Amino acid sequence: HHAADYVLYKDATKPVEDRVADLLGRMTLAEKIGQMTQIERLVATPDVLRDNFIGSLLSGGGSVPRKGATAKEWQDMVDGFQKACMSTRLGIPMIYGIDAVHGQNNVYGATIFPHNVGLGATRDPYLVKRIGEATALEVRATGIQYAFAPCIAVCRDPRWGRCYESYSEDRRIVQSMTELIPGLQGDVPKDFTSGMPFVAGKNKVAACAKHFVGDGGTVDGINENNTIINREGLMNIHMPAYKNAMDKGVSTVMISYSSWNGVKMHANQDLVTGYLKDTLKFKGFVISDWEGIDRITTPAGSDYSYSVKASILAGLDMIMVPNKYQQFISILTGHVNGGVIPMSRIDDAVTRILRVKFTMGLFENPYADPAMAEQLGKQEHRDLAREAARKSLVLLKNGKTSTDAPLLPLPKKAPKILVAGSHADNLGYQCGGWTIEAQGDTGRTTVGTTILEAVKAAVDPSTVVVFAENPDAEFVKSGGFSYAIVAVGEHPYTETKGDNLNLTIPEPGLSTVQAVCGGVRCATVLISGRPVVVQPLLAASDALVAAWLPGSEGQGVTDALFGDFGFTGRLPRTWFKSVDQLPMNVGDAHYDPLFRLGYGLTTNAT
Ligand SMILES: CO[C@@H]1O[C@H](CS[C@@H]2O[C@H](CO)[C@@H](O)[C@H](O)[C@H]2O)[C@@H](O)[C@H](O)[C@H]1O
Repeated sequence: HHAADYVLYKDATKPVEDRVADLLGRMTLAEKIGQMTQIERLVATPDVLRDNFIGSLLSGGGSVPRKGATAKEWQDMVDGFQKACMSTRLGIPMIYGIDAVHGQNNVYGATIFPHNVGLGATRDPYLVKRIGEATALEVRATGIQYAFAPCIAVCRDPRWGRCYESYSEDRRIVQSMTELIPGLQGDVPKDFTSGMPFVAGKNKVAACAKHFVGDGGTVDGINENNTIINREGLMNIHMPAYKNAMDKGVSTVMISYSSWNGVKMHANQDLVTGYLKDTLKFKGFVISDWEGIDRITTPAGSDYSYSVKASILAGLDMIMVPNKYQQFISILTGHVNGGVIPMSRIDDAVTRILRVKFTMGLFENPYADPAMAEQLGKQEHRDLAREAARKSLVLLKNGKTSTDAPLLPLPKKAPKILVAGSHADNLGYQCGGWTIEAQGDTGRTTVGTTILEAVKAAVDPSTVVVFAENPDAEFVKSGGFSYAIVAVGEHPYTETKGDNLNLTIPEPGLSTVQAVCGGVRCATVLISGRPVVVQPLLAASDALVAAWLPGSEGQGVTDALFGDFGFTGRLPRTWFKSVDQLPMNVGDAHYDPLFRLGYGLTTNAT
């Protein structure tokens, strides 16, 4: 179609499939295997990206150009990498991926939304869609086009260190929250074929349904372990939300480190090719987890030649290497050269990668938009996060006896009030994991409002607010306080570091609640990624709120405490009496919860 040096794949007016086929048919083996290779920014240079025809980059948790980097610094980094990729013979743009799983959370100044478990407590799929929309804008503010979200794990045991990344133990809730996908990517058109990838354009991002499949079903909640369940249970609990994701055009799917009945997901041809591709008709690309292919073997990495063979034959399309690209490319090239992996398999992987890139507009807008930088941390997005935080809160108790005056909502005007606890003024703790670092961190790690700051912003000017992190009983009795707000809970974690067999919060936590509540009426705000042993906290407290990991906008907490809005959140998970009961989920035979899934007290707004 017209000029003498015309190249069909570069023509934006042509159908995606025609562009894919046109480009595929010109590519060398090295160019093909390049597309299948994703590397860490930490090992990328312009020559590396050119010379190896690299298809994708990522930032793993905490992989940042520098601490405190501006949106523009991120854009310039991504563009620098893209410039090298566009300078190859075929000029295939790279796609840059990142864990934007509760906002653009590796980035300083990014709006941090509540983690998934709290979003499940909202029962508000449209809220979650709007969070996807806002997150896409903040990811594109940093020049990034691809988010490794949503985690649609159905966490069946809260001892798992990633349970907070699951909307619920009930697959129906997880299914409802797949609305994140069209928020991130845009709504699919009227006549859309389930399983096709979709991204609307340069103001949206490619999404990733992860981790396929049964990541939330592992024995004793051990991260990356074995999920022992028959096909019927796999298909009834862990699979359904993947079909919803297909219906909404999710662009990519990431494979789980976990195994199903002893078979590594990263080597499972029956599930990856037979089910996801051949039965659900998924036409986007399948990506490994981080060194996921390495971990097929025991020990990990002990037969990388086998890792590459098993994974690519299983049907994986792009490998998150993420460091040893030379070895990955060398081994896969050798396998193809020796007939161990057929060209049909390579061509399928590349067809899928290119399909996603053409569909999302990446060949038309390979570079960042500097006018998008100002989307980072935008007040409109913080207002949305604040709404979500407030809606996520589950009121578990509001009075020690049925005859007591309800403590909540608290009055904004009082002569003197106490704010206490390890989690009352610690932004990192209220954000939890996947915030600035993978494991999260402590203290003022980004821009936000702590619970203490939110209290001070809310109360009448005449109200004196005293902070004490861990006051003793005498301090509280002597203080002339009208009431106290005390916040305690879990420290930030992810993955295996979060795996926890006892689920009791660190001290001082309980001891501070006991000291405060022993001296004055108290509302305890429990910050956690999951249910934790709570009877002792309940016994001490007049009121208690499960606030989960509410993110940067602590005013969400105080919006409910002071009655600007009523409490509406409902448990998205069973609250156990004892860890000895676990696993224990709604619908089980022996179901003996402290609080059943769906439980939540309410209040009315003042
Ligand atoms: C800094 O990168 C590494 O992060 C991983 C987290 S594990 C794996 O990582 C993917 C890419 O960030 C995620 O999309 C996926 O959900 C995770 O399962 C960790 O293993 C390393 O500690 C860390 O260096």
